[PDB]
Amino acid sequence: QCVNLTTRTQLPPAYTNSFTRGVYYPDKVFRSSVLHSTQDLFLPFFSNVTWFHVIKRFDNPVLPFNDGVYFASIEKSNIIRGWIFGTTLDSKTQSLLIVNNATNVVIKVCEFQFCNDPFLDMESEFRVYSSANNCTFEYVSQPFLMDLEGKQGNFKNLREFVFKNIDGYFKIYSKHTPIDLPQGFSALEPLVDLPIGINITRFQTLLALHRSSSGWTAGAAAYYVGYLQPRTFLLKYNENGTITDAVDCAL
Amino acid sequence: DPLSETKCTLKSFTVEKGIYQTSNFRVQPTESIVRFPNITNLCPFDEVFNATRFASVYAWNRKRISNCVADYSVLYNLAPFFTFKCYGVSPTKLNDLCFTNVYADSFVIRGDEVRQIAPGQTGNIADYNYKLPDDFTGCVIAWNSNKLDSKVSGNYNYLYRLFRKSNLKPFERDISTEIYQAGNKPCNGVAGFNCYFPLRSYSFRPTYGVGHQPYRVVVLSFELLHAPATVCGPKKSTNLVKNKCVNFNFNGLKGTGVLTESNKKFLPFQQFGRDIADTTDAVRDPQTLEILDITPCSFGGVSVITPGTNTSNQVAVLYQGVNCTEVP
Amino acid sequence: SNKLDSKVSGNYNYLYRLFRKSNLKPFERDISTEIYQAGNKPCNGVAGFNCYFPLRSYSFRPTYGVGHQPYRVVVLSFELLHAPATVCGPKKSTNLV
Amino acid sequence: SKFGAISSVLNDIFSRLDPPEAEVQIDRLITGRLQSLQTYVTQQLIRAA
Repeated sequence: QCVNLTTRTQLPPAYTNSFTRGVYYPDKVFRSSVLHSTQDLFLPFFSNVTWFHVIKRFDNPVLPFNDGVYFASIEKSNIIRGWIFGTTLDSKTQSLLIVNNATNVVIKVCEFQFCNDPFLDMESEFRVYSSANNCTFEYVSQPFLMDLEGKQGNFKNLREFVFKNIDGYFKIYSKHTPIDLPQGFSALEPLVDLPIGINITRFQTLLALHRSSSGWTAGAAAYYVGYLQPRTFLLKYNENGTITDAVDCAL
Repeated sequence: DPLSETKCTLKSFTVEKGIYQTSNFRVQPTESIVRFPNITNLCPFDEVFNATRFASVYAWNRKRISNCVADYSVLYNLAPFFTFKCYGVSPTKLNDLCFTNVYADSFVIRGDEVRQIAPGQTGNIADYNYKLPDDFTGCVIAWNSNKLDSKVSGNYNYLYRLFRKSNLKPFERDISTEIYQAGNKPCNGVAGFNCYFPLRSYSFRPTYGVGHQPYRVVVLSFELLHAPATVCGPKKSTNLVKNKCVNFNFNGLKGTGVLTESNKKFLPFQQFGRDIADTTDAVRDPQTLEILDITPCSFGGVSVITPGTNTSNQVAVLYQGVNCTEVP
Repeated sequence: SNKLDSKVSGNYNYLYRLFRKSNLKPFERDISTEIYQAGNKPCNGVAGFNCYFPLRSYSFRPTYGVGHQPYRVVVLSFELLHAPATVCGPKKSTNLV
Repeated sequence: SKFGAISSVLNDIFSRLDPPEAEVQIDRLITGRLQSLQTYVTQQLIRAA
């Protein structure tokens, strides 16, 4: 709990290049076969995204949320179980917590005492957090079924999410497609919008533990985290009302 | 006469031989479509109003109302209520409004205490037990409890505080049993010299005078923040007309035009969408999932072909961009 | 008028209407004594179930604050260039040139 | 485009803002839309020449 495991060590800031990806539907309006111009928070094309991995090391450092988050994970068994957002990441204030039980995503904003590197066994909090109290907010997603067991073949789970807080409005853009690099271009879709209204300056991630303190072994997954900037893109809408292309006004 | 239309547009009583554009033919709207989304996911507002139990003046229990549909229409169109009075809004106007946060408490008061619950009220009750704040935007509703909250010879199961060491603020629940101390003689938790006993049991009985009788008071506290409104009240809608020129009144949309079957796909989180012109070309039904194509009502230009008024008054009307079938 | 039109126990001679079936148009007086009827229960000319008495009385008292202090309101409505003007301040006149 | 007005939709202006504020905003849109058409006629007369 309070002792760092073998997977925690100083590591170099590796990064990759995201070229096309990072475009999403800026609004809920419908448009087809038109050229639309909009300025919002987007991931610049041909940018530098910080690269992370999990397997003799585990990457879950405290990451500033200031400019937003573009999270893209390449996985089979859905290793990453959720996210942790908040300012101090302690019981002094309220923090957002996202836990995926592989049935219904549980989203709760509350006062949590967070450890340095939260883990999930079944879920066990702690290790994630020791105590919780004094909160009125709770939320749940729709019922579903997902398999957390190991899978074979290629990497069939690519989950690319955009996490942003706009005037207290926390929105989640979601996309899932089969596929150490992603390629291709597709526009993300809106999923969750919660008027939480908290200040999130930093964030972490959750891991799924498997075993036949250090007895639990980390899974095998890779991902990276980008940031958003207020840039103007031209979105290409097709006859079906989807984005097949995007052009960066200044690149 | 279309001949006179040529005179008014030209601002002359002599029209020379030629063709002149006068006005533009258009189809005016007939009916009006009013659509409102369903009231489904109604909210437990009966946990106070119809609740079997209740609380004292200072023990008042609050029920959180958020992310749900609160239907007061049955009550306001009926109103089996003792007295309903409040400031800034009429209670009958609370069922058409959407609010971010809503709170509904439950407590019973004596008949003489009806005036004690008002925004910014002061007295032996308002100040020492419960009262509405000066900025209170909600409304309070009394109800006659003589058939429920009462009891034979009185109700002694709940007590009220006569005195308090300090003035209590609005919207504050103090269950403290602390004894009031008027002088410098320590009370030692009990009444005595320079000490008063603030707690008193309710006399509520159906047979006593109007002065003291159980009256259930539910204070509805409404708060509208910058966040979207998670609690809306009920509203009635009308039917939907198609293939006819009519006015559009929707939840987030208003306009005029005709509705037709739309072949365009839409997202589950979108209601309506815009065309190249930033003008809505389609809308989704609020109650059911469907999309209809919005088209403007038929129209066309009107030109008059007439010879010189000094020659003949014969008139010929040209409808441009309109086939003879759509002229009527 | 808190010095004049108020009263220790209050002056209810002046009254006001809290209820009406719709919005009262401007420059229109409502003398209607009809009891406001919310539901289908006939009021029989008195307040009761689904029946409410619109007219009420002012709170005027000398002891309380502004809300209890009566004010005498006189609203002037001028007709300007709607007809020959026969009224205006003590303005002099001169001979034509 | 709004032509300086709070919004480019008239129904929103009239249905929300008060009459004295609505008339002002509606005038800004009408004023500009007349200028846009004014520039159009000017260009057509040039091309017509």
